[PDB]
Amino acid sequence: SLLEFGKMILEETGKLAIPSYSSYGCYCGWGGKGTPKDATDRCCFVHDCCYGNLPDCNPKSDRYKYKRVNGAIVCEKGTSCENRICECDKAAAICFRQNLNTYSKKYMLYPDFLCKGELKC
Ligand SMILES: CN1[C@@H]2CC[C@H]1C[C@H](OC(=O)[C@H](CO)c1ccccc1)C2
Repeated sequence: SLLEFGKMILEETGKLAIPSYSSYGCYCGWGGKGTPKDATDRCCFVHDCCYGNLPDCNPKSDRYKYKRVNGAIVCEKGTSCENRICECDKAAAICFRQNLNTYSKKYMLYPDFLCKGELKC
């Protein structure tokens, strides 16, 4: 679920999902179009594609379970949708962590008109 993803993001990065990642660049928090602005935005692009691989799943609301094995995220078995959603979220949280070194506040609340063009998954 979105709330679980937000908790995972905070655990991983030390940043609150809202507002650090809810309106960032062209793909974080609201998706759509444009060339991703930087590595963090590319994490969101891929996360959006990942959810897009699951047409008949409901990532915003469906809850999954996971544990930590030392720092590693381990998705625990639930329904097939839950397992796949968890793997999408885990990857995005790791990606955000890997790209904190280039996170830029200038991309928070990024305006929609600066995001044009389709980028295929
Ligand atoms: C799980 N749902 C999909 C359709 C709305 C959502 C979120 C999707 O893509 C996103 O993760 C983005 C954030 O990057 C998002 C946009 C708008 C609302 C919630 C999430 C796929």
